[PDB]
Amino acid sequence: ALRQPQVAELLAEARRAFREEFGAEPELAVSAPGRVNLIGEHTDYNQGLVLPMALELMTVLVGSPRKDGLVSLLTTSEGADEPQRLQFPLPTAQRSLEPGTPRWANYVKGVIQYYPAAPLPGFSAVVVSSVPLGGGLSSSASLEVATYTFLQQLCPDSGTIAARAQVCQQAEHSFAGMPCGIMDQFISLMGQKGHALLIDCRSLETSLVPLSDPKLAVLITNSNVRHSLASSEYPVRRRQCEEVARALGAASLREVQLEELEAARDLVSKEGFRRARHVVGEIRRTAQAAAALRRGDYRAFGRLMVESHRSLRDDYEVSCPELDQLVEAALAVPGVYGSRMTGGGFGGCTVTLLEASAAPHAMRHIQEHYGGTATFYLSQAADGAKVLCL
Ligand SMILES: O=C1CCCC2=C1C1(CCCCC1)N=C(Nc1nc3ccccc3o1)N2
Ligand SMILES: CS(=O)(=O)c1nccn1Cc1cscn1
Ligand SMILES: OC[C@H]1O[C@@H](O)[C@H](O)[C@@H](O)[C@H]1O
Repeated sequence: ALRQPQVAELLAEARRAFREEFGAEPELAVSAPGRVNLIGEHTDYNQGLVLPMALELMTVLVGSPRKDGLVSLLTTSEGADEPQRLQFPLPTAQRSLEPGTPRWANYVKGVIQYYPAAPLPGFSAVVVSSVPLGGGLSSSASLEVATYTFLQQLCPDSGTIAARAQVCQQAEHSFAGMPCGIMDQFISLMGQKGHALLIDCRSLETSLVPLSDPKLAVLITNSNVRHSLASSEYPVRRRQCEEVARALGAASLREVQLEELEAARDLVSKEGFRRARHVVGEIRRTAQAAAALRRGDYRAFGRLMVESHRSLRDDYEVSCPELDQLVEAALAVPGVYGSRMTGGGFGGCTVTLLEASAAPHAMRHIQEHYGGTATFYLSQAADGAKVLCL
């Protein structure tokens, strides 16, 4: 399992790079984590239920206010596209920022563009990250939330945490061209160490669910693949879900149950019906999973994870031979409660819930039974966005 750097080490890397780059020590430091979704896939934009936890993998951003209305950025992240630096002036009423190259700067630009408070000053900042870029653990959401958290120090907003997630979400939409739901940004903002986070994506109610057992661990396996469908088929699923809700007279698939869906089978397409069945079933399973998690019922939680994956594979069709093979290998290992693809699909990571003692045995077997090269993360539930004054 990859070492996973602590905050103090990333902070120190960011600090040193900043000092060398701008000639002075930075004044502020913030962090925001990536995520793994335990269960509740492709429900968040359907106003469903999700149960993610924040990872120890995080994006760290150190910086200082400037007096010239200029923004100057540097990243050291492996995988970031060239150039590693970018400067631009703050947006104004007559001229707004715009997505372009380098791509990693669009996330930062986006948050700045839709930041709700004023006056925002210019600033200098160094970005570092332990979240694998585009690997399926929401590196971008961590970048957006870290950026938002940073801007709060420069110019405190005065709204809810949901308003913040939605700003970060808007950046992902408008500047990264990924019309994501609210989950990634919300868990990045609101995670707590030792807890998973049940999010009702209709009411925006959230609930901290304990998940801290020495005999229990969460194994994240990176397939290290990412089919182009991960980007292009995502928005298609949102339209297909919308089109099914429209035909049933429902505001969203949250208002629809399997039986109501059964009765209206001749009212939607075969493919649409399969899409809606996953969602409806997944929303149910996430409520069951949350309950199972509370009373410490790990075996039931695991089984519910396996149903989630089968549903994602057969009805919503957002899996791939890589993820499937990773899941099958995982379920063959003694001590494994459950396994499923996590995140958007078509590559990325799987999440596996197992007895802590089985993690070494599960890593060897999964790797040997995998045709590509898997990467492994053994993660505990971590905190959300934080701030440290330097
Ligand atoms: O092009 C892909 C498309 C799929 C999603 C993925 C993007 C890129 C774009 C530029 C690098 C490659 C991946 N990375 C973001 N996330 C991200 N998080 C970061 C944290 C700190 C610094 C830079 C960061 O980039 N997500
Ligand atoms: C990695 S990214 O998604 O931020 C990006 N890289 C080049 C451009 N864009 C954003 C673009 C894509 S579609 C509409 N906005
Ligand atoms: O469960 C599917 C999830 O896929 C992620 O890639 C996306 O960013 C989230 O908003 C959520 O829709």
